[PDB]
Amino acid sequence: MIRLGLTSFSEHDYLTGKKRSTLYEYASHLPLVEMDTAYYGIPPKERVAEWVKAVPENFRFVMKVYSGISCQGEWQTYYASEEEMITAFLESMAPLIESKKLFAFLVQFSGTFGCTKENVAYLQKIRHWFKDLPIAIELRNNSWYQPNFVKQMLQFMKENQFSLVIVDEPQIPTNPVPFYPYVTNPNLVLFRFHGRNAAGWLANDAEWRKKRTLYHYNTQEIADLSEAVLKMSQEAKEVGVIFNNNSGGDAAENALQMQKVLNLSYDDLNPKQLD
Amino acid sequence: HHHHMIRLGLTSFSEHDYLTGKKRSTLYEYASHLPLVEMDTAYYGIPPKERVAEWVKAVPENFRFVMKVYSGISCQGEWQTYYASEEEMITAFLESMAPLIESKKLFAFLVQFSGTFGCTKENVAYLQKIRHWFKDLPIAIELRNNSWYQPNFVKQMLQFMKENQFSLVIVDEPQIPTNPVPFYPYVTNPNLVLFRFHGRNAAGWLANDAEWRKKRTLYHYNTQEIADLSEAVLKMSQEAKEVGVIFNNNSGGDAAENALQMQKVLNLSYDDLNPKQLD
Ligand SMILES: [Cl-]
Ligand SMILES: [Cl-]
Repeated sequence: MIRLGLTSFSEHDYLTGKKRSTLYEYASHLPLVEMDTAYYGIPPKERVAEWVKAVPENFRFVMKVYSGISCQGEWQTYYASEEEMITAFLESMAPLIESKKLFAFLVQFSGTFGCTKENVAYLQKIRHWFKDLPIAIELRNNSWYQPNFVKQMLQFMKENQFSLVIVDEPQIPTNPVPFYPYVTNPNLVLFRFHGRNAAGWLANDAEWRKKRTLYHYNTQEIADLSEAVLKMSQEAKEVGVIFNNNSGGDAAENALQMQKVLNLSYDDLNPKQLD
Repeated sequence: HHHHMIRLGLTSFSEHDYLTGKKRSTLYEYASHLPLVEMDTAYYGIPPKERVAEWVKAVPENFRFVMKVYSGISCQGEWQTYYASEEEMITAFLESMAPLIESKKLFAFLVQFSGTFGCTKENVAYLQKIRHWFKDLPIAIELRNNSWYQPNFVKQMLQFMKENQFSLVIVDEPQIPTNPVPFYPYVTNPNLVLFRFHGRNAAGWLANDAEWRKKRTLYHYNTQEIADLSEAVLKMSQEAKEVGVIFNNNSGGDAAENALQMQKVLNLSYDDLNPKQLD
């Protein structure tokens, strides 16, 4: 099975018709979402249970971990230890964990997170922090993908059962990772498309925040990306896909375009109308 | 003849429905009530030169801005994210704030550091690096780690600020059992002072609590507390030319009232913008 999803469930009016949509409404169209809620602050267990209750049996969640864990944030800010930060996170996510609706905890690392002895150790630290949970590592630094590291890194990922996210980001003259279809964990793969707005990037441009995921994958690009998704589904059990190119609002459209190209069905929630 | 002057302000201008009446308030509407405001817009991302100019154009001649610097500069963020060098990140920031600087409506660039930013040789170096970056501009430094305020550092530190013309922010935060900074009313820069009242919600603090995000600035100063804070400001205004005060205790919406409550106590006036009955 191949699950196509989007980041955020409320901001996809193409998918649902309404400007702000509910998770229930969302899960009447796709069987997958990424949620970056916890990234900015670990939510209460009760609200995580609201999400679980709002979706089908077949539905899955890509849950982005707290920035304190992926190192953009600081554990010190609200927690007395790195250990207690994880404890807080896992206690918050228990409802999602126990429900079997977790696709994987996404651990997106900064662009500055490069291939060093420390960082490799930290990746092992994360393995230990998330006992036997599905962890998806998104590297955004081509240093890991250099000829002298690639093969040993991929091996590292396999050993630690890490599902290395397959990333399609704009190939800016910095350190963007390549679109490298490869299954590190056969039990689950994760694609993440951020658009290819290479043109539109300027050095020292603050608006790159908005432009970096402003893209409408054309009919050709979707065909090529689909072929990759399909090729990894041969080598993997679960295969997740998250379209993140939504600065223009194109995410939902491009995802359903791929659904057609991959020819996929649905057993989601259902519609109604009253209030 | 210029007299030393006091300004009471708040963080952001829109959500203060108390002193405006409207749920969302404009900067113009805000600037018909108080002479000062802090804006944290740049902290999350450096805005365009154009929008900064709009702010300047929407306020009186004697209105002042406390402009919180980009997170990449105070180190909560990474300069790498959008810039080719620490240097170009500063160029980008100062080109953006060009209108605000040239208007003479800038009170100070606020540089708030993390709680993890304690007293270190490397940290002191970065402060001097900041001094360089901001040439001859007003810089208010807010430290949030008591390591700087220990007996073996505090005095040496205060001199460091004086010598680098830094206006060390007088902080008033919840005195949690962690590394909170004490209320230390002291003028490091006689040309400008800056208070920042974050509240005193020590009770309500839980270790490993994520909701401390909202609880930490959730407080309503009582008349006794306002009087105590007022006396502090009155003391510093005698030693300083310009004194700023930013009420940041607005998780419950109380900042506005507490600020105006202090205004009555300090007994202050205004000749800023003017209200209107149209929209
Ligand atoms: Cl991103
Ligand atoms: Cl704060």
